[PDB]
Amino acid sequence: EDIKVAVVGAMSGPVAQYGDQEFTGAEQAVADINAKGGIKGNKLQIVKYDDACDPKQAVAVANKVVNDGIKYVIGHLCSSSTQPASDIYEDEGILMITPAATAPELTARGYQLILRTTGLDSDQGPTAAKYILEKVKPQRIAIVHDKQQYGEGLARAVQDGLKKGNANVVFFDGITAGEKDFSTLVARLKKENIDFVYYGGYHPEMGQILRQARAAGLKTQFMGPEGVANVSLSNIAGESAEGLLVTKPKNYDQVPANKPIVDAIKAKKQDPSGAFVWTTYAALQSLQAGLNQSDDPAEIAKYLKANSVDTVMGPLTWDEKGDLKGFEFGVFDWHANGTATDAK
Ligand SMILES: CC[C@H](C)[C@H](N)C(=O)O
Repeated sequence: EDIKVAVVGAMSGPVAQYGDQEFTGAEQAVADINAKGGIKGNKLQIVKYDDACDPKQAVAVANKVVNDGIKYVIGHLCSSSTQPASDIYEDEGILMITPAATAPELTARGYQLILRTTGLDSDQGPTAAKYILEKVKPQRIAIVHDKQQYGEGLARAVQDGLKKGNANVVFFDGITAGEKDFSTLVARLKKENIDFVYYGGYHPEMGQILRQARAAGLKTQFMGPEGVANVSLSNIAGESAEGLLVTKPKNYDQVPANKPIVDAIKAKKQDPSGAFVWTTYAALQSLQAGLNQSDDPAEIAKYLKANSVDTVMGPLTWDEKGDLKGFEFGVFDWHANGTATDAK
């Protein structure tokens, strides 16, 4: 009979866009897998859970998944939501594969049932720093973040890499997620003649910062991580998004072999351009490879760590703590278009 797989992410709230990408990828992977026969004739079925990328709700969802008897979780997306949920999953023998959480701490605590189909900010942060030091070469930098594990973690990593390269960081400070009035920020950037800003956070905040900065006549060059590289950023900022530098996973939707998946998704009037469509599809493929060997969570995790799995992201390989080996974030130019081109 049917095999239940929880797909957990932000299906509502300020960053619902992340959940949209996730579900789109999950839905297509499950349809593709079941069309080919499922797991030895057994069909896979997705059970959608909304954690709104809110830590307290992610904890409620984790407990509900356990109580619903589901043993495999594709998900949770935000780092600060994924980590407390992983504590429950590890304690309850539930396999958890996140297609989007990037904070290093998630996998630095000895957990055996946690894996990822995305990279680490201990790689994403230095990639940004290096690019700024080698290609951008700005004169007066400011680093802003939203005080959350993800954003503040990247902000600190970039600050450390810039300090190490003798860059002039004029200020480092956080703002509150949810904030829409960035007038004092814009004024400080203007007053202190800041030509470059790295923002560690998500698209709702980045979008407003960009609009207001441009409305105030600022020519400052901004840069942000993959949490900012999506169509919702472009919809919020409009023309203020052109010029934005971002670090993000490769454009898997442009890999020729993936075209059928792209066409199938477009065919449903869904967006196949978001990175989490692909990291999530890949997570389902990883779960598929393991379910073909065993239905036990620890055996699946052990199997995946000992064997590569071919996916829409290419062949994935994991280390003993559950991280992808050799994953790389690229640096791109984002456009009001909602598209990304490799930065020079
Ligand atoms: C959707 C994931 C977000 C963008 C970020 N990578 C995090 O770990 O919170």
